[PDB]
Amino acid sequence: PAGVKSPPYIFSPIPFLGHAIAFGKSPIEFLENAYEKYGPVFSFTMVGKTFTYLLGSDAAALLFNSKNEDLNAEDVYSRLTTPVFGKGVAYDVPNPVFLEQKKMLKSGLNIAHFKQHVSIIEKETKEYFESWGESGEKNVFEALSELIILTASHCLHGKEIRSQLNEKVAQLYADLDGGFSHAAWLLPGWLPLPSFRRRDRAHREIKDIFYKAIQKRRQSQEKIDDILQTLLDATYKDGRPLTDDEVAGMLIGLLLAGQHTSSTTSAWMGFFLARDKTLQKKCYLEQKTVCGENLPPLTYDQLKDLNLLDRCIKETLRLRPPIMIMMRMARTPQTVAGYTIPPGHQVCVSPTVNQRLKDSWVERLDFNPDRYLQDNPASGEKFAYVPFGAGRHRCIGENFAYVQIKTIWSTMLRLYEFDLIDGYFPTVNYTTMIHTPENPVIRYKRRS
Amino acid sequence: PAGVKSPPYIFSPIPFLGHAIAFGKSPIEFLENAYEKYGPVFSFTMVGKTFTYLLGSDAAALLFNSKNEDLNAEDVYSRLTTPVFGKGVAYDVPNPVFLEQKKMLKSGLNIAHFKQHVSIIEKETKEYFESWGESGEKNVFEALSELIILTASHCLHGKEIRSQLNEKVAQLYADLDGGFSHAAWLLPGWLPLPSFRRRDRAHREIKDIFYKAIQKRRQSQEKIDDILQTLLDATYKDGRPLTDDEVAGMLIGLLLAGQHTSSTTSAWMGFFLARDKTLQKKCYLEQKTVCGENLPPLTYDQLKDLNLLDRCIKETLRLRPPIMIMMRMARTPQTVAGYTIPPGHQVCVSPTVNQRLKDSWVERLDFNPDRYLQDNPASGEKFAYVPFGAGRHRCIGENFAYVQIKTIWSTMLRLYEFDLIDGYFPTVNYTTMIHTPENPVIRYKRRS
Ligand SMILES: OC[C@H]1O[C@@H]2O[C@H]3[C@H](O)[C@@H](O)[C@@H](O[C@H]4[C@H](O)[C@@H](O)[C@@H](O[C@H]5[C@H](O)[C@@H](O)[C@@H](O[C@H]6[C@H](O)[C@@H](O)[C@@H](O[C@H]7[C@H](O)[C@@H](O)[C@@H](O[C@H]8[C@H](O)[C@@H](O)[C@@H](O[C@H]1[C@H](O)[C@H]2O)O[C@@H]8CO)O[C@@H]7CO)O[C@@H]6CO)O[C@@H]5CO)O[C@@H]4CO)O[C@@H]3CO
Ligand code: HEM
Ligand code: HEM
Repeated sequence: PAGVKSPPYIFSPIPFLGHAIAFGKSPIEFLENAYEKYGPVFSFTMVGKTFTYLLGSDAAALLFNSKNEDLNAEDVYSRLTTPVFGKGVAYDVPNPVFLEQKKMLKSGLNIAHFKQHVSIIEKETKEYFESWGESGEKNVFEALSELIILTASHCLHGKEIRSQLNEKVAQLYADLDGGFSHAAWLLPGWLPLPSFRRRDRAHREIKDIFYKAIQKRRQSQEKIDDILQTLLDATYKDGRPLTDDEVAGMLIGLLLAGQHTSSTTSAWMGFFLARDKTLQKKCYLEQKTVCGENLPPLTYDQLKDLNLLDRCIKETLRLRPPIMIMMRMARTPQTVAGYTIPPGHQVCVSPTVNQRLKDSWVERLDFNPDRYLQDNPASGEKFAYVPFGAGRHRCIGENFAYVQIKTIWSTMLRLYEFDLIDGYFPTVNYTTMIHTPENPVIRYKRRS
Repeated sequence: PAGVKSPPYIFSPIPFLGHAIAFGKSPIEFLENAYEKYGPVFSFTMVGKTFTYLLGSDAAALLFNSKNEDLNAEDVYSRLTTPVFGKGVAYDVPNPVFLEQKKMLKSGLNIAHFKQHVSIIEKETKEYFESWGESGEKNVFEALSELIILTASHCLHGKEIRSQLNEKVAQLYADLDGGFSHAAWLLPGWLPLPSFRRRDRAHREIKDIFYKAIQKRRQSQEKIDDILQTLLDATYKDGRPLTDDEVAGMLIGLLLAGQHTSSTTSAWMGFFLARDKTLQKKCYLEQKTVCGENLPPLTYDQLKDLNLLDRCIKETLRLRPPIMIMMRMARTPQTVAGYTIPPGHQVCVSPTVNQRLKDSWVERLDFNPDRYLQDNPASGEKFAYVPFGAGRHRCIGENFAYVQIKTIWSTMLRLYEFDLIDGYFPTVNYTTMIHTPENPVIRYKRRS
């Protein structure tokens, strides 16, 4: 015991902003260079706050094993940066409660339901891309996100709600999250802020569609077995059932939480595959090898066996995780790689950086889905590959994501063959709140 | 292994000087406050250089056990700050050689010679203070240093040289060291500096008195057994004898090295004793108890048994060591209390601070020579009480010092009884190069 034995602090010559600019410009590069000079654990200032980063699996442990009362999640957010769910749900309530609601939702996303989803997803994907004609050059990112709002609406909300979803309602979801929770690092909690009228309005409006549908279901009670159901049935350790709000709130939250994350990932995979033409063909041939030369309507059980397409996703998520930082506020001193983190610091982990770390991953920057066949830190280490989180803090909708993407990409990979427009592989765009692919226009043509 | 894992660095708002002012104003206080905030090992800037301090016995170890090629002694000095010896001796030569010359000198300061000294010292002390009359108020510091130049000249140089020492020659010794080596911390090596004409002159002049006397001895070779002799006889692991210069150089060096150190200490003890009147009387009664009621001419063997007077010195040296910093330059990385000291840093230890450390010494700031009877860090720990240095780096003339002081103080304690002028206990004066007692005028009267 001595006093100051905290992690090395990187100084900035810019009094308040600190490193906010360098980080804002290119965070992964920033964080890598920092690792090289200061090791696995270090502090620095951005926009008045002190951040302490945990790099590599060993140190990343502290966050992944933490309890929300030592390393706090709600503390990280502003009225603006709070992830959108609803009143009385998620960040609007105490953690223990939020945890319970995630439980309820998790039990909703099960093998039973997934089986129903696969065919819905495939039908939607099939119908959507019909409008793409025989060939052309179009924005896959924009397509994929326009689609995923349909597919995920259907699977997670049920056909009553999905039927009500015209492009006027789709437009309202766009209003809902401008992606702000990804920007929490930049905007500190203390800033004065006006009401976000556009958001609060669309929420009110969308929430109202849910009331109308929670109505219809609670009346005629037939054989409908969807996520919506699971929820209505569910109750707390209370015994108390979910109010109508809670139901809509956590369902809206759920769709959003998965919306951008998925389209990012989907588009990126699309380009990786379009760049390595061999690999693309290969998991197209695996479509026949596994599913059968005639290409039947898709099933959940085939998905379990599309092992290349599975590694292509896994590998996409390694090089392009849609959630770049996981972030918690120190409320009680913590010990990591020798150091003590004083309460006050925002403790952070970067999926992107851990998954790319120069002394763990061979060929760090390479899109090689075969790497998971040899040895790798994915299995080798506890927390080197953590795109969905890890320990106590893992994404509830991990599995649905794999269902949704795999289906969509299969279906897509069937209808079309893809490649880059002029050898142009899309560059990362840090300028959107959630990192998007720069100019994601893709060339496609009918497959044979 | 990570890169930056050096001791905590204390920042200063003054670009070059850094802490030179705060330290210059009151170094012990500075260093204590630093220990409280940063622990036993910490860095800071003074006058362009980086100093790393080792506080407490555990860390102080690194310096005391070091080798001059890892932690360098010559690197610490300027042409100005170099301790004065002579050409071809001490800092003017490589360390191994200097070490050999210290050896030669150490074997000179032995039990045989000490026995001769005691009576010389006592005679000198007796003769000197005769001019003080029956009572008055006079400067003991000025007296003690005027005297010690006589006593130590006699003992260390021999009566040939001591006879030549009139106040014109005494004045030349004053010219020799203005005490500058104590200021090394303040004046860095890189400064442009003119020749120190006054010094170089007095050295030349004093050195010349030595030639005349090395002459006389090397001629008629009779029964004279003094330190001077030991030297002339001595030779290196070479077999090579000491040149005439080397002899004068190391003898001059020797006298100076002990000159100020001793008078500081003597004066301080004088005031400690003058403030605690009980204690003074007590070791005056111990003068009879041990030496005999009639008070014979003093002998070496009685000195060995004046155990209170011995602890009063020991205790004086604890609270007022004349050498405040021991200082070495890192030439190869070193490890202390977890940390790595990069080559470049001036690694430092403070006798004063170690000997006062708040969590080792009970009653830290108290003049209580009895503390060495109970438990204490003096014996308790390896390097808590290190006024003469320790490990490989210990003062060769430690013993002679105890002889000289003990004798002088005995003799003094006999002739007179002392006390403070108006309850005024002299305050430390950091403004002289070597820390002196502020306004060291003392009241004395004949003893009975
Ligand atoms: O003890 C303090 C400090 O010690 C640790 O820092 C270590 C670090 O790991 C190493 O890198 C190295 O430090 C060197 C550093 O790397 C070099 O860059 C350089 O540092 C210079 C800066 O680059 C430069 O910007 C400038 O600093 C100015 C600041 O920009 C400016 O903000 C202000 O300083 C005040 C600060 O505003 C404020 O933060 C406050 O600082 C305290 C911190 O809150 C706190 O983190 C801690 O700092 C530790 C740190 O945790 C360790 O990692 O205590 C701080 C007080 O010490 O107060 C400041 C008031 O001055 O203005 C300054 C200019 O004065 O200059 C510096 C250097 O001149 O050089 C560094 C060494 O030369 O080693 C250390 C080992 O301790
Ligand atoms: C595209 C791949 C996805 C990735 C990489 C991803 C990543 C993450 C991460 C890192 C977390 C935070 C874990 C924590 O700190 O507790 C998280 C939380 C969450 N995920 Fe995902 N996710 C993805 C898709 C989805 C999908 C499809 C859904 C919906 C079915 C979903 C629903 C949620 C919800 C409700 C949370 C909690 C939200 C919060 O606490 O703010 N995710 N996700
Ligand atoms: C009054 C009490 C004294 C104290 C507290 C004291 C303290 C010290 C210290 C701390 C050192 C440095 C040790 C090292 O780093 O190697 C030293 C060196 C030395 N001492 Fe003393 N000393 C005292 C008296 C004397 C006396 C009386 C003599 C002469 C007989 C003497 C001769 C020397 C010499 C020649 C050196 C080496 C000088 C150098 O390396 O610069 N000292 N002393």
